[PDB]
Amino acid sequence: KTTVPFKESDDPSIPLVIIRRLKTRDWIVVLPWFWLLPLWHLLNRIPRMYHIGLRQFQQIQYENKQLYFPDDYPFTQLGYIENS
Amino acid sequence: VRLKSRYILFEIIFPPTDTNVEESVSKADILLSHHRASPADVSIKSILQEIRRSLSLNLGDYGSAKCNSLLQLKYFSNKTSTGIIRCHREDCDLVIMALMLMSKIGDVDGLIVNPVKVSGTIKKIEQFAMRRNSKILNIIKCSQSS
RNA sequence: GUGGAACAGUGGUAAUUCCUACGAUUAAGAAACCUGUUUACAGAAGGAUCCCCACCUAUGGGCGGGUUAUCAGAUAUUAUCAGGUGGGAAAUUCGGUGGAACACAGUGGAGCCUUGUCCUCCGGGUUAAUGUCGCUUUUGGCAUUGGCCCCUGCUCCUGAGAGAAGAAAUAUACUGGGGAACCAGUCUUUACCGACCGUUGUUAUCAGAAAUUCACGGAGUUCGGCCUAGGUCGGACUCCGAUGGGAACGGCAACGGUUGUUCCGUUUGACUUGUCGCCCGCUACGGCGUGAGCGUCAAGGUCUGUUGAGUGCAAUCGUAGGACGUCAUUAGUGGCGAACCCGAUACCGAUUACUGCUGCUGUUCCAGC
Repeated sequence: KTTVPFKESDDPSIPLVIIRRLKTRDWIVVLPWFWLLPLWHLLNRIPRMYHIGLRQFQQIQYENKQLYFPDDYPFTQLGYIENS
Repeated sequence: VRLKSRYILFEIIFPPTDTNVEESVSKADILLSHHRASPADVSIKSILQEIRRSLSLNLGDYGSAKCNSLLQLKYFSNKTSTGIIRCHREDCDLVIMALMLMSKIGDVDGLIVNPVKVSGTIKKIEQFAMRRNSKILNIIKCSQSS
C-alpha cells in the first residue's frame, strides 16, 4: 500500500472549496496561500495535466467566444489606458 | 543549405492495343486491363539505360549534363512497375518532361509512362503510394464483391 | 575650438519587403508540406394547422380509425473550404532549466570519524572591573576579562548579465598593454578602519654570499657578563652588499576549514499486449464467460502524443499584378530588396560571419579670423 493514514488528533484537516465558473466554462478551486503548493505539486504528476500561461488563458477566452480584460475590454478606463 | 533533391514516382501503363477483340467498360476492369504486368527484361539498369538514351536523343547533351548530375533510380520493382527517380529541384521540370517523352523500350514497345507523385522527400511519397495502392485495392474489392 | 570628407574600434537594433489571385481527384488528404471545419439537437419527444367517416351535445366543441398536403431564422444550397510555412544567429565541440516543493543541502538508507562544538573571523572603537608604574580632586600608559558596534551593489531557480570605483591623486584600487572610449587578471562596493588565506613544489646552467623570509660580511641602536678613559663577547631589531628578468613572504601549478566526508536509488511518462486480485452467472479443490471497470508488474511493440513551421535518404514552393525604398537614364524606363546559414524538443545568456541605421572616441586632409 502507498498511503499515509488519517488521524483526527494530529493531522492538518484543511478546508477545500471547488466551484464552477459559468461563462468562462472552467472549474476554479480556492485554498489558503501556503496550502496551495501541496495541492499544486500533486496536480500535474497525473500524466494528463499541463499548466496554463496567461497568453494561453487569453487563447481559451478567445476560443469560447468570451472576453478578456487587458485586451478585449477597450470601453473601460484602465483597459483603454493600458491597451492604447 | 543541404542537398535539396526531389523524388519522382512513375508508373508504366500498357494500353490495351487490340482492335479485333471487344472491350469491357468498367472502372476496376480497365484498371486491371491497364495495370496488367511488366515484361521479363525490365530492371533498374535497363530503365536507366533507356532514360539516358531518351535524355540524349530528346533533350541533347548539355541538358543531359544538367540532368545527369544527380539522376539515379532509388527504388524500383518489376512486380508492380513503380519507380522513384531522384533529381534536382531545378531540373525536375526536365526530368518529368523526359519521363513524358518515353516512347518505347528497346525490347517491348506499346507503353506509356505516368508520372504521379513529386515531392522533396521519399518518405511522404511512399506514404502517398501506399494510400494510392490502398485506393486501388478498394476499387478492385468493390468491383469484385459486386 | 569648429564644419565637411574618408577610415578604424565598441554598444544597441532589424532581416523570406508587403499585399492579392492561381497551381488535377466520388480514387472525396497528389501545387513541396502541416493544421483546422467532433463538447451530436430545427424548444418537429407523444410538434402545429388541415381531409374523410361514425358518435354525443348545441351558442362554442371533443374523442375513435385511415390515407396523409403545408411549415422548422437570409421561401436556397447536405458532397465545400480556410490559415500558416527557416532565424538573428537555427550556427559555434559552451553552459543551465523543464528532477527538487523559497536552505526543507530535494528526500531516504548504510559505513567511518575529529562522533556534526547553538563555536572563533583575525582585526578596530567605546564602556565597566582588576594589578603595576609616574602626577597627586584626579589624570595618563600597559595587560587580562565581560558586553555592544562593522558592509547580501541590482535581476534571476540555475547558468549568467551589465552598473560605479569623489571614505588618500592628476591616469579615478593594483598590474600590463590599447589610438581612446577602454580590455584582461587580482579585488571591493551605504564598508563613514584595513585586510591579496594556509600548505607543498618549481624559477634549469652560470653569476653572486645567497633562488626563497637557512646562513655569511659591514654600520647603527638597546640589554646582560668580564670590566671601567666606553676594550672585547652573546642575543634582538633596522639598513646595505657590483651578478643575474630577480632578492620582492614576488610569479606559476595542485589541494579547502565553509552548515562533517563518501556511496547508492528515483521524484519521468502515454497507448498496445501478457499475468495477478476485486463485484455478476454456472460449477464448487485451485476453474470458466462478459464488462470496450480499476490497481500493480514486465516487455529495444509504437510515439507525426508534433510545436499559431515540424522534417526525420532531412518539406519550408514556382509564376503574374499592385504598393514602398535605393541606383543609373538618349523620354522614362531598366536593374536590385542583399549577405551568413539552414535547425531537429523548447527556452535563455555568451561568442563568431555580413549589410544598413544610430551615439561616442581616435586619426588624416581642407578653411573662419
